[PDB]
Amino acid sequence: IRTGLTDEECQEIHEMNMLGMHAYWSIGLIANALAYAWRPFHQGRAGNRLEDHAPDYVRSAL
Amino acid sequence: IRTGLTDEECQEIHEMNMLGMHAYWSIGLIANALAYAWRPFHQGRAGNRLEDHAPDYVRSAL
Amino acid sequence: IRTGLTDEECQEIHEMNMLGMHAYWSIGLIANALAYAWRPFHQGRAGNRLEDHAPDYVRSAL
Amino acid sequence: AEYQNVFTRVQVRGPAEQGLEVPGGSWNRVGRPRFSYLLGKIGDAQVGPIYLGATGVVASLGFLIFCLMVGFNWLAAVDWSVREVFRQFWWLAVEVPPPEYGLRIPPFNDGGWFLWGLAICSLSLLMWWARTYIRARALGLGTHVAWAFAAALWFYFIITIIRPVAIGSWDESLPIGMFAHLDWLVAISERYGNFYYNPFHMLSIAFCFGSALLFAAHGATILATGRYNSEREIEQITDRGTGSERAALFWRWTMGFNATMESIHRWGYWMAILVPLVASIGLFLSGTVIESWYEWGLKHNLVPIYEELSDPARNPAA
Amino acid sequence: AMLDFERKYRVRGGTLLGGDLFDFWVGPFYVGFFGVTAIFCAVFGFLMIGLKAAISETWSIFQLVLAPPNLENGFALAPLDEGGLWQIVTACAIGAFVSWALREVEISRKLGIGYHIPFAFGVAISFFVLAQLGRPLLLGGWGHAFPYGIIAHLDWVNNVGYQNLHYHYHWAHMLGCSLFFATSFALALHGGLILSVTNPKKGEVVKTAEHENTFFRDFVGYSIGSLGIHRLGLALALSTSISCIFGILTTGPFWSRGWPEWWYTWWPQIPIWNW
Amino acid sequence: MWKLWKFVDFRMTAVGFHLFFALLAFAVHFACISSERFNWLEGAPAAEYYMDEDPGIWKRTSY
Amino acid sequence: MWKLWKFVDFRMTAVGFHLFFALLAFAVHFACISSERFNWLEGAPAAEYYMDEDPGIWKRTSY
Amino acid sequence: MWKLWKFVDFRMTAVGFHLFFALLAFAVHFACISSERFNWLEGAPAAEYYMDEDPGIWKRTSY
Amino acid sequence: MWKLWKFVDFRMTAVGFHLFFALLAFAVHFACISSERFNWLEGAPAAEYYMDEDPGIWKRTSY
Amino acid sequence: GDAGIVVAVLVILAILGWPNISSTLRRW
Amino acid sequence: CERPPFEQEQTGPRGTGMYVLDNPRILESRLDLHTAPEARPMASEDGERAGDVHENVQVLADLSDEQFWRIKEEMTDWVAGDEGCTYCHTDDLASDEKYQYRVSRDMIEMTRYLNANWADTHLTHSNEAGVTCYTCHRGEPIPPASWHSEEESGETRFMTGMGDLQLQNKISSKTAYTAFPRDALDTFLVGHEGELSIVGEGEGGLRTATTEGVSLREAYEAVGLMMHLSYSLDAGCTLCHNVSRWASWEDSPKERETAWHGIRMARDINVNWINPLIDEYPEDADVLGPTGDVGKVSCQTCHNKERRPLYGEEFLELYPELVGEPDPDFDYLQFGDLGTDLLKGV
Ligand code: A1LZM
Ligand code: A1LZM
Ligand code: A1LZM
Ligand code: A1LZM
Ligand code: A1LZM
Ligand SMILES: C/C=C1/c2cc3[nH]c4c(c3C)C(=O)[C@H](C(=O)OC)c4c3nc(cc4[nH]c(cc(n2)[C@@H]1C)c(C(C)=O)c4C)[C@@H](C)[C@@H]3CCC(=O)OC/C=C(/C)CCC[C@H](C)CC/C=C(\C)CCCC(C)C
Ligand code: HEC
Ligand code: HEC
Ligand SMILES: [Fe+3]
Repeated sequence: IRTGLTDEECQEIHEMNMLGMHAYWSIGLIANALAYAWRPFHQGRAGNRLEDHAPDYVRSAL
Repeated sequence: IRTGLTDEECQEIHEMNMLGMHAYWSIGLIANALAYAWRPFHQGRAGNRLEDHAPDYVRSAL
Repeated sequence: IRTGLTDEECQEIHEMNMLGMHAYWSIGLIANALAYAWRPFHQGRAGNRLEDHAPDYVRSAL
Repeated sequence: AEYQNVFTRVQVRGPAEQGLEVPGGSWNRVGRPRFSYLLGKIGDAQVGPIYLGATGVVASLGFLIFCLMVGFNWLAAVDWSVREVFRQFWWLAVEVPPPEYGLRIPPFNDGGWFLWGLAICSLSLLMWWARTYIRARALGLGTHVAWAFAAALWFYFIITIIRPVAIGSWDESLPIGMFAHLDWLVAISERYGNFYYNPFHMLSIAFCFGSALLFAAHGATILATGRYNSEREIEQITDRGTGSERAALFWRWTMGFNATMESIHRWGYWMAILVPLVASIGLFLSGTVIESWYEWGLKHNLVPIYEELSDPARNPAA
Repeated sequence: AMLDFERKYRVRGGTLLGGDLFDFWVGPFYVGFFGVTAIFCAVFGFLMIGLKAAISETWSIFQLVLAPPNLENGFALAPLDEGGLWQIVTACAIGAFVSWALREVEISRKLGIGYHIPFAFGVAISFFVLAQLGRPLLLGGWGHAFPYGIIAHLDWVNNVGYQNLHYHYHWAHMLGCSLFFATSFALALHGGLILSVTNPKKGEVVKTAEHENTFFRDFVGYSIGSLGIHRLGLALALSTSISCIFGILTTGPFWSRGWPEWWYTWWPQIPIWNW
Repeated sequence: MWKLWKFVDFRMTAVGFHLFFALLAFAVHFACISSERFNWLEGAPAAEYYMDEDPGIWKRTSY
Repeated sequence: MWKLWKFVDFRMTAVGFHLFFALLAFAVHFACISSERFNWLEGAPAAEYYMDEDPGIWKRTSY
Repeated sequence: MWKLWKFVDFRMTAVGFHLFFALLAFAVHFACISSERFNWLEGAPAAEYYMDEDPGIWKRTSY
Repeated sequence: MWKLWKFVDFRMTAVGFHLFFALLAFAVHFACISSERFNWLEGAPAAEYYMDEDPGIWKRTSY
Repeated sequence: GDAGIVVAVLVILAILGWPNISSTLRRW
Repeated sequence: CERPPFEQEQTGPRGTGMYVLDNPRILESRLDLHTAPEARPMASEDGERAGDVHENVQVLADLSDEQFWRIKEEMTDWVAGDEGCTYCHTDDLASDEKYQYRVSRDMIEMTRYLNANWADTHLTHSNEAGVTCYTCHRGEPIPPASWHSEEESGETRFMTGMGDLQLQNKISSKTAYTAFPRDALDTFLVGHEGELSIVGEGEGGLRTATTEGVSLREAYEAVGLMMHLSYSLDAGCTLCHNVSRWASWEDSPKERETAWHGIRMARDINVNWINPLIDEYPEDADVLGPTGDVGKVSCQTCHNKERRPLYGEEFLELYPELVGEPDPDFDYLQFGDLGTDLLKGV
């Protein structure tokens, strides 16, 4: 059903919404880029399990 | 039952609906293509279980 | 009892309903064809249990 | 005897009331209102219409998905025999991950299905809570029902997620099974001392026994004062009548103190929603702060000490 | 010390037993002869609880218990140091609960209201009586009844439940736990509904019975109504007390094996799925 | 069936069909997951990888 | 189907699709985590790391 | 039986039949999965694979 | 999508996104915690510390 | 490596999707 | 449905609820199952040794001929069932062609070991009972309450599939028909790493920084084993506990202590006597369990829903030939508690 908002009110809400969604989107994208450069989220074919690459004395939660 | 929405209101709703549906659909297709290129979702007749292809020392959760 | 919809409203509902059901039907048929070519859903008389065909060092969880 | 206000001997039917106008109500209210005469014996005969809201529909769908995940797991557990599912209906469960994963989401059949269903069920319960809130708000009501559900859901999230996370193991979470979640009760209480010695267990049982007490007493009070239209409690709150006066005076002459028509509902609301809240507190402290409620209550002079047994059992492991 | 409207109802009569001698009020409390006897039984029972605290040197509400006699004692009067104090307090508690319910009958008569409240209290009293008499009669002695300790009767509940291995699986326990949970659930729903109707957001008017009916119709498809919610609540709490009666009277007397084994005995063998 | 919406509510039909097909898509994906042959997440080999011939479906093969 | 909003409440449809897609995103992500091959959180190796030939998906490979 | 809708609600009948048939399709597909012969998810062999003659259905075969 | 607030309540949409994103931030942070590779609180090593070359994500590496 | 491409793409998407830049494509 | 009266045994302080109710009618109905056969008259120790008048006699070599024949007839009455002498014997009575012959040789050794070493701590708690062949077998080749590993611990696990109960959530007498872990018998009565002391202790009842307990799953497994114990002895938890304080041995009835030894004894029986029999069995024997395992001994194997096997009938003096010499290095703490010295092979 209709919300009763005018065109001006809808446009104001949309400007604020675009600001919020896109600021959060860019900050989250930069955050995920930083975390991905820290440790890439997705393993290669070799994987990134410690048991498969680290020595035996390196404990892994498996 | 009738929602009471006019043809123009239904058309602007449908414009937004097509935008959201098809934008999400294309983003998801790109995301699934990326995840598929990372690791194809569907195994071959040989499968993609580590036990069938990796050496014995490669631990498999399966 | 009667939903109160006129012939035109029922006809346009049925246009959309035909579109939705048949688009889903065709997409599902294509998806099932792809999955069937990947792995036929129905076994032959020999079956498709790994234990009956695999060289028995292949782990079958069945 | 006098009419006991237990059953409505003579039911009257008006036109099926679709409901008071709410935003989206004309479309989202679904189902031709059906009148159950059996339900009319106790309360309102009308069944439906139900609001087909987004939160309600998707919460019900997620509940169905969760139930079907549980049923498919039970089937695959009994070799897809519905006969064996029903034979072992109470025993069968979607088991939680074992401790060796800790907080890891394991493979489906090593407790991963449990975590999957936990996500689905938790999201569905949150959507149902949102439906509770929004259905109250659409009618210009307080969200007290939503917050009672929030207390119950807070306890549920403590049982299933928050406290397993704080302990650091998913095996502390509640298995999805009839007998399995009772076995979880036993395992939690005995692993962590004894919940009979858990004072938040004591208080939650006090509030559950007192929910029964208050709600027996309040239903009895309302049925006793229904001679004076006390069951129409909203009117008795805004326009205090002799039924509310008589209820208050009964309880004042009995206990020395009474409630009002509104404050008895405050009492019952808080007594009920305190069960899951202090329940969550006690369960969370079990395994995070408290290792044994028996030893803890021994330190606090809470646990009774009984007569020393003649010839006690001596631990052979010293 | 008296409600704004209280004096308007404070009339003589309505006594079951007591006439006008005990028909008065002390402060807020109506007394009646059953109030006199309830105070007698309550204070004497608490003095016997204190006597057990003295003889057991247990001056802790949590550690103090009046336990029933030993099982070998049977139905015999026990020494006060060997369960006799529990027997005295059992008589005192039965008398105090019955006197309290009868005083509530008197108050209900005086107010012209139905006797539903003393009836529901009498359902709870019936649980207590059948637990402290029916279980001894079934099992052959006062020692099978639960003791009088704040924490120690919890230990008795623990041990009697674990006598049947896994007490959760008891059918009466399953039904009664469902009924207690449904009672707290329905009390939460009902208090929340009434408060939601009478306490909407600030600036909103008080809603009506139509509002609460359409709230639960929109919410769960069914609204039980003003009368229905109180009838269902009395029914839920009463039925949970009857379930408690059945549970305490069946665990041991009517099943000495595990309740898991009780469930295994019939449910898996139901012929519609036992093949 | 265009007249069905004169007697059958398209609201409930469409909503219930979407809800049921979500539930059924989950059910069918569960059935595939529970199958060793069809669980793509497990990634087990197909028996056809080891058969020397086409099993068929109606092929009426013999041992 | 721009006329669907003459008969289906778009607010319900959009909000319910968002809710169900939150639920389905959790379901699918949890399904991937529950898979060894697709658990990026655990980071197991792919069998393609140890295969000398491309397994394919529809490729009619044989042992 | 076109007059059945003079006395029997067609919406109730159609909704109930669709609901029961959803449950019945689930139940019957479950019955097939329970059957070793008919469980395509497990894919067991047919006994006809090892038979040297047609078993029949009504055929008066003797051991 | 500025027309959406003609039909979808913005206040509830923004409140719901903020609540769901608090929920999801907790869930995703937990998902990192559950992974030893990504649990910064436990601080486990990365397997890349012991790899001779870059594992890649799509690198098509071979053992 | 591939992580470099992923990080660069995420940074580019954040730059393009920043409100000051993403709002330049606002059409009303 | 059950019914009063009951044989009651108050196992703890009054009013604590610590008592056991046993149905007299049920014990009467199980009287055939719970009573050993009438013993044969005592056989003289004077005479030629059985290892001298018989070719292939090794375990019973030190027995007199009359004692040998007495114990052979009793073993036939206790394990052979309706097969008689042919159950373990071919046409040649000195040939171990049948696995039952060699398994019964090891079983005589095990019964001698149990009567010599487990009598002081478990097998003579109330009466100088000990165990015979009939204590477990009850006249049958397979002890009715012998247990095998569940057909889920040995199956290949579909890790990413559906329907894995994790050895729980299924009907089993091994857990007294609870949904508790069904492999608890393997965990505790075969394995030694299992922890039965699952109740938290902490310090002051608190999860102190040094406090390490068991997981909730370990609590599940231990409570499942305890369900098995209660099922086997036809008593509740109160038989051996004030359930309010499971960790408190001082508050537990004496039957807990002997139960403790029974646990270890079962482990002993399973680790040193039952499992090493798998070599003697045929590879595809129908007697073997679904996991290809020999039936192990649990609490129920001797306690066939009875507090004391065979109504505590005394067999130590009655069958001296089933009582061996005490093991010089026997120690009930060397079965997975103070060490694993006496669990051979592990
Ligand atoms: C191990 C073990 C175990 C157990 C045990 C057991 C046994 C033996 C039994 C039981 C019971 C049960 N429970 Mg239980 N438990 C468990 C647990 C549980 C749970 C969970 C969660 O888990 C849950 C929820 C549950 C609950 C229940 C419910 C239902 C019930 C309770 C309630 C009653 O009863 O009270 C009832 C009670 C009543 C009624 C009471 C009445 C007063 C009176 C008049 C009044 C007056 C008084 C006075 C004092 C005055 C005051 C003054 C002022 C203050 C001034 N659970 C575990 C398992 N269990 C019972 C029965 O059965 O029922 C059915 C019995 O018997
Ligand atoms: C280790 C760790 C980690 C993390 C972590 C964290 C925390 C802690 C948090 C987070 C977040 C968040 N994220 Mg992340 N991550 C991660 C990953 C990820 C991923 C993947 C794939 O992997 C994704 C997609 C994400 C995403 C996100 C979002 C959704 C949010 C935000 C929002 C925004 O705006 O951003 C922004 C946004 C964004 C980033 C998105 C974008 C799209 C793109 C272009 C495309 C896609 C693709 C795809 C999907 C496929 C590929 C894969 C393959 C296999 C190759 N994350 C890791 C694993 N986190 C947050 C939240 O949730 O809040 C609520 C938080 O708190
Ligand atoms: C490992 C990992 C993984 C993944 C991952 C993830 C995450 C994390 C997520 C997701 C998603 C999603 N997806 Mg995916 N995936 C996967 C796979 C898949 C599949 C298969 C086939 O397999 C499908 C079909 C899907 C699909 C989807 C959608 C539906 C959603 C949305 C998005 C979109 O829109 O896109 C878009 C769309 C799309 C992509 C789709 C379309 C049609 C197509 C062309 C065709 C079809 C075909 C068929 C079915 C048959 C074949 C197979 C055989 C066997 C050969 N996914 C893997 C397994 N995810 C999301 C959600 O849920 O939301 C809510 C999320 O979060
Ligand atoms: C804008 C606008 C729009 C729309 C619209 C519309 C209209 C108008 C319509 C529609 C439809 C629709 N859809 Mg839709 N949509 C959208 C979307 C969507 C999506 C996304 C996410 O994107 C999705 C996924 C969707 C889906 C759908 C579906 C459900 C449907 C189709 C169905 C069919 O076709 O079938 C077809 C199909 C067929 C016939 C086949 C049958 C089978 C059955 C049962 C099965 C059974 C079985 C069983 C039970 C057993 C199983 C087995 C295992 C072993 C277990 N959407 C947008 C929003 N739409 C239709 C209907 O409903 O109907 C009634 C119509 O009309
Ligand atoms: C392995 C794996 C797999 C699968 C997979 C999946 C997933 C994941 C999913 C699915 C689906 C679906 N499907 Mg399928 N599949 C499978 C098979 C099948 C079958 C058989 C036969 O087998 C059927 C019949 C089906 C069907 C279907 C639908 C109903 C839907 C879609 C829709 C449409 O429309 O399409 C479309 C449709 C379609 C495709 C179909 C229709 C009729 C047709 C022409 C004809 C019929 C025939 C018959 C029954 C006879 C048999 C024979 C043999 C030799 C015995 N699916 C496999 C087993 N999925 C979806 C759903 O559910 O949604 C809700 C999803 O998600
Ligand atoms: C299905 C319905 C139910 C129901 C219904 C209902 N209960 C009512 C009424 C209605 C309608 C009343 O109308 C009445 C009232 O006035 O207050 C609202 C009342 C009441 N119940 C009370 C306690 C209550 N009730 C509980 C359960 C239900 N109550 C079920 C759920 C529970 C538990 C454990 O669940 C508790 C502790 C008091 C507050 C009050 C009685 C005062 C009294 O007896 O006076 C008498 C005054 C006194 C001081 C009594 C002292 C007597 C002896 C000598 C003192 C020693 C006590 C014992 C031996 C008991 C065992 C101790 C345990 C540790 C082992
Ligand atoms: C399995 C439980 C047995 C049953 C039943 C019977 N016998 Fe046996 N017998 C069995 C064993 C393992 C042994 C070897 C004893 C040893 O100390 O090593 C025997 C021994 C004999 C012998 C002596 C063998 C020889 O050297 O000749 C005889 C003669 C004999 N048994 C006879 C016998 C009879 C007559 C039985 C039925 C009444 C009988 N046995 C039962 C194992 C088992
Ligand atoms: C309990 C501790 C036992 C005592 C005492 C004796 N036996 Fe036993 N025996 C026991 C078990 C648990 C099993 C395994 C049963 C199974 O499920 O496989 C056995 C097995 C045997 C067998 C072989 C049974 C068969 O496969 O046919 C024999 C022949 C046997 N036992 C003989 C035997 C004799 C002669 C004993 C007394 C000297 C004896 N057993 C004691 C458990 C126990
Ligand atoms: Fe009320």
